[PDB]
Amino acid sequence: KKWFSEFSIMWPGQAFSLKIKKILYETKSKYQNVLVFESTTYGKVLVLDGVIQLTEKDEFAYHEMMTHVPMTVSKEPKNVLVVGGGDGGIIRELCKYKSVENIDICEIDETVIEVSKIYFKNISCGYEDKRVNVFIEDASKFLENVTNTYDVIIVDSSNFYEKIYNALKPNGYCVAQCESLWIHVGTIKNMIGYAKKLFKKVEYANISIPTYPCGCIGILCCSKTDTGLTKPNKKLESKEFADLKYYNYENHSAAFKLPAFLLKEIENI
Amino acid sequence: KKWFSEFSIMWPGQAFSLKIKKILYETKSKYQNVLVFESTTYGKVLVLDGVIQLTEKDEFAYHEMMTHVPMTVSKEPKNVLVVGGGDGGIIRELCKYKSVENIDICEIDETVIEVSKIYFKNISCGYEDKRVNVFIEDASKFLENVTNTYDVIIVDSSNFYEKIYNALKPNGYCVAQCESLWIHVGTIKNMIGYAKKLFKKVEYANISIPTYPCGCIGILCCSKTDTGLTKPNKKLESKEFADLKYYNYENHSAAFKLPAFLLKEIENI
Repeated sequence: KKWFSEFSIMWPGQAFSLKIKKILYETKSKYQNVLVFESTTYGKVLVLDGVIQLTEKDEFAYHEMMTHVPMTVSKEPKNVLVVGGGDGGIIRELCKYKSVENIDICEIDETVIEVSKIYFKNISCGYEDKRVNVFIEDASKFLENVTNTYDVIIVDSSNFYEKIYNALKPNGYCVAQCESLWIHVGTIKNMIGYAKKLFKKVEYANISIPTYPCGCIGILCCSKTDTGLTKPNKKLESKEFADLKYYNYENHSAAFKLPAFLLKEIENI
Repeated sequence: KKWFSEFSIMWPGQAFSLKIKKILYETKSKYQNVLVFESTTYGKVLVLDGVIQLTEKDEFAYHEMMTHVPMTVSKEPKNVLVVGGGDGGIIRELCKYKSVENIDICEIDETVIEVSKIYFKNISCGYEDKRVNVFIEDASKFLENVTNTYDVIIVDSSNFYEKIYNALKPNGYCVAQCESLWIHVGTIKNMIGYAKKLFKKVEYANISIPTYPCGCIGILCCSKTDTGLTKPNKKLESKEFADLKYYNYENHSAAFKLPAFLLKEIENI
């Protein structure tokens, strides 16, 4: 058998590898290289530009935390926007909420959506939901052009934050993927720096997920209210949320309790 | 340059790799292969039987959490035992407490201790402390033979738990390294199973550490009291603890807030 290996100048000096059971699909889209494979122990894997986007084994950690954090804080969210997230995982998580009336997603590369609809049916199933509307578009162009404002914006990717701010309702929230605390602390500082210019409450949380570099990924959290995103305003008690595998009431708050070295870094910002 | 790669049947299908700046030392001791190298981005690395034991970049996460969890719960700990932990990291953390009168460590393989004294001076520095006593011995033999009982036992390695129980004071605590929740859940269930036979409060916590498989490692926590190990009984406010980099009052409790799928597994135990 053969091994997939993940290298990048964003994390030099380290790599993470998964054994390939069999390659399933492979292409060069207009935007990036796309690879799909069955791994031997992590299920199916989606790779974009040689970097793991998701695996079946652990994707719930990232998609549940990214979604249910802001969605339990938002009181009655009606209009939600996903930026990036062609795979549909966040969308699967959003559809669980009955009060949501619309879900927009802006993903630049439709191959990602199409590949995920084909190979990852337990991830991309929210696309069959009538509330969902897909926009094959540059997020920066979508945000400049949009007429609705949103209750929650989830940035599942990677002046921009000026656009996010203007696209949110006066009490709206944004959560964006934001680096591993183990590798890019200067970047975490910069992102928090930018967001604090605009948002009155910027907070950083951490997700345990083995197939992202360093085994974790952070969530930049932006509120317009004084209150912020650390305390849920509801429990996910209905039948739709019975099968959640990572997120729960308590770990919501826990995820914001950061290593001392990080607190020390993000204090004088 | 060349790459070190970490394979094992304990986590098949995955591997983690670090770029080698230069190999520093390499031997086959009576017990295991020992490798030391400077990596390009994680500092010096200690490898035992081809599995990473520690790196300079992130070792504090594991050593601080393993130590300061039970040591902030124990009221006035006087006698402490480390099993394994030849590297000295836990010992460095223990020496910070002024009330501790003795620190015993039982490590079967003195090469580990000697190599760490040479190559990892900011890790093995607690050995120069007068309270520390080294026992080149099999832990199971040490525990059967010991006449003192201990306030805290820290198992920095990997009937045994019957021996740990008997070696602890009536109100003593044990913390043992206990698997990643991402890979060996059956094992976590078994360890908790064994410990609950003996200890009245068994609890599992999670440490974020990038160079262990899956980027995290758990702490099996065993108390004889009803109270347990989730709530510190003190704050580490003195000059000795000013330089802590991971552990703090809040993340102590947070580390016990586990992913829903794990709670579901360890409930009917």
